[PDB]
Amino acid sequence: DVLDEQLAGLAKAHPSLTLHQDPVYVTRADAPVAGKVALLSGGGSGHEPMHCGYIGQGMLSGACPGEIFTSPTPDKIFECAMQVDGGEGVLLIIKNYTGDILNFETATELLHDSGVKVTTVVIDDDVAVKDSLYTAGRRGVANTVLIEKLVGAAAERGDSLDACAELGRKLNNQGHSIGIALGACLADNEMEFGVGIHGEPGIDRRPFSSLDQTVDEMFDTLLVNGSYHRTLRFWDYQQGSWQEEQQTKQPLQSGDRVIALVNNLGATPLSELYGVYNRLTTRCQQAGLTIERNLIGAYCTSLDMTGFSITLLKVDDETLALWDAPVHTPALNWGK
Amino acid sequence: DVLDEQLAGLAKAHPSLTLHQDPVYVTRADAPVAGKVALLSGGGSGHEPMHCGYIGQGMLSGACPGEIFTSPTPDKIFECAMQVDGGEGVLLIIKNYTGDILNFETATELLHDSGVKVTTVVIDDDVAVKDSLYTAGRRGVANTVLIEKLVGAAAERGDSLDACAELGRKLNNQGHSIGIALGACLADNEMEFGVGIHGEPGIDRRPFSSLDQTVDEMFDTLLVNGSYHRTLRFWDYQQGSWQEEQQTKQPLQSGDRVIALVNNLGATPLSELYGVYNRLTTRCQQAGLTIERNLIGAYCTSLDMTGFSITLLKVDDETLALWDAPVHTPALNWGK
Repeated sequence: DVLDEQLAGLAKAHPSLTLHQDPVYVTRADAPVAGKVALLSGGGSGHEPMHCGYIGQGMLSGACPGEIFTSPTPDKIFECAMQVDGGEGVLLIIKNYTGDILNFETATELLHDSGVKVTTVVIDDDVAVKDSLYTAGRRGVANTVLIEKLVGAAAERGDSLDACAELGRKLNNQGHSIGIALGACLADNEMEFGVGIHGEPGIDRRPFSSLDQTVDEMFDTLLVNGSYHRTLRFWDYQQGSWQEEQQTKQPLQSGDRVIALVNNLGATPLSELYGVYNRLTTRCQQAGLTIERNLIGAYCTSLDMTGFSITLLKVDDETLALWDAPVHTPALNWGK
Repeated sequence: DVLDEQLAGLAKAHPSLTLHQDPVYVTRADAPVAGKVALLSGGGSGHEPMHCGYIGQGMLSGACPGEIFTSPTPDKIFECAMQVDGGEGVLLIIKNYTGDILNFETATELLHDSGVKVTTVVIDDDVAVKDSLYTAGRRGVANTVLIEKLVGAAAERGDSLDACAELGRKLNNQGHSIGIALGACLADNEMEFGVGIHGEPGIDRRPFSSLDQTVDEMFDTLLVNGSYHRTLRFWDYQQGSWQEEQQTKQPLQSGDRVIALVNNLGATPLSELYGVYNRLTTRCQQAGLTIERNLIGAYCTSLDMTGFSITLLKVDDETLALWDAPVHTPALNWGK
C-alpha cells in the first residue's frame, strides 16, 4: 500500500513523531504530555503537510490521516485522542466537510462516554461557496493551519481547554480564505476560481489573464464575501450534548491587522508565490490592512494541483504573541 | 517585469533580507557582518528557494539571482560581494555550468583586482551526465544546498576563509546526486532519467513503472557512478591566479554515514517524497549506509518540473555538528 509507505517514510524521517498501527494515527513521541491541553486534528491524506507536519511542541499533539481526500474513521480519532490526553482535556479541530464533521463528532461522543473531557472547533474559512457538494456551509481550508499554530501556542502556554476552544472559535470568525486552480490534482488558460482542496468546484471557471489580475480578483472576493452568519455546533462536555451556536464573521476592514498565508495548493513554483505576495501587500496597503506576519509556501495542499490560496486572518497584539511563540514541527519551526 | 515583482515579494516577506537595485542582488539585512567570512552564491532564477531562501544566519551572506535559468552577470556578483565583505574574505560557491563558472570567475578576478580576498568552491555533484549541454564535467545540483548549510555553519562560528574553502571542496567530493523528471518545467508513462535542473537531457528516457522502482534505479546509479577524477579550478588569492586542482571522489560504500536530501524539483507532492524517502532508507540499510539526518522538501527546484532528486552526502561527527548548528533563513530554520 502506497499510503503505508508514505506514512512509514514520515515516521522514519521524523523521530519526534510516533506512527501507531491498529489503528493508524500519528502523535508526538513525547505524548501524552501531562498537564497541558492536547490538540488534535486530521482529515484526508493528500493535503500534506496538513496535518501530520504540524505535530510537535507548540502545535498539534497528534493527527489522524485518512485515505486520500477522505476523513479518518472514528476509531482513529478516538484512539489518537486517548493516546495524547494529558489529563487537561483534548481539543478537536475539525475542517467543515460532511465526512470530517460526521467522523470527528462521532469520535467526540465516544471520547466523552469514555470519560475524556473534550470539545471542538469547526473551521469554515473558505469564502468562495456556501453549500459545496461535500460541505454544509463554508469549507475548511488553509486558515486551519494558522489556527492550529495559534491555539497550539495557547495550549503549550498552559491555557485551559475552554480558553483554547474559545480562542479557536474566535480566530475562526476572523480568518478568510480563497483558492484558485489552473489545473486539477478544463480549457487551457482557464482557471477554477474558488476551488476546494479536494477538487470541489468553485464559483466558476474564468480566464487566467495574469498573476496580478488573479490576485486582485481573489483579494476583492476576500473583502466582499467576509460577512457571514451561520450555526456551528460544538460539544458541551458539561451537558454531554451538541450545542448549536450562532457564529458571526465581520468583513475584513480598513484598520485591521492581519497574518497572511500565501499557500501552494501543489504545483505552483515558489517564485510565483512571492509574486502573489507582492501584489497582495500592495492591495492590503491600499485597503488599509496591515500585514503583520506572513507564511509563504506549501502548507495545505491538494495533491499536485496547480494553484494557490490566500488566507488573511485578523489579529491583535495577544494573537501576535501566540504567533511568535515557539513551534517545533516538521513543517513549521521557530524559537523564542 | 515578473522577476522584479517576485524579488520585491521576497523582500517584503522577509525583513531579515535586503534587496538591492542597480545592480540587483539580495543580502542579509545585517550585512556586512564584521570579522566573519562572507558566503555567497547565485545562479538562474527558477530554482527557488535556491539560493535566496538560504540567506541568513548560519548560511549565505547574500545571493545573486539571474534571469530564468541564466547566471547573474559579473557586476551583480561583484557588488554583492563588496556589500557583504566583513574583512575576512568572501567565499563564492559556484554550481558547475558554463555560464555560472564564467560569470563567477570573472567576478572573482574583479574582486581580487579591487583588493578583496576571495576564493571559490565549485559544485559538481550530479552523477548522471559528464559534459552535458551547458557544463564541462558534471552538473552542480542539490548538494549545493547541503554545502551552503555546512560551510555556512563553519563561517558563522568564525572559521577562516581557507578552512571554509577546504571544507566546501571536501564536502563537494563526498556528495552525490541524481534527478528524474516525468514532465518538463516526453512520451506517456516515460521519465527523463538523470535530468538536469535547467531541463538538460539526462542519461536516457525510460518507462516509469513505479515510484519504488524509480528510486531503486536512482539509488543504484548513485552507487555505481560515484568514482570520479577531474580538475576543478580555484582562485589562489595569494598568487592572484586560477589553480588547476585534481579532485577525487570515492563511490559511496558500506560503512558510510550520510545526510540524505530528497528534493522536489517542482510539482511532486510531499506525500510522494515521503514514499521516496521510505524506499531510500531501505536501500541505504541494505547497502550498509547509515542515514544520520535528512531534508525532505522543495530545496533546489526547476520551475514547476514534475520530478525529484536524491542527494547523499557522506559525513562524519564534525560535519554532523555543523549540520546541527543554528541556521535562520527563509527556507531552513533550526536552533540548538
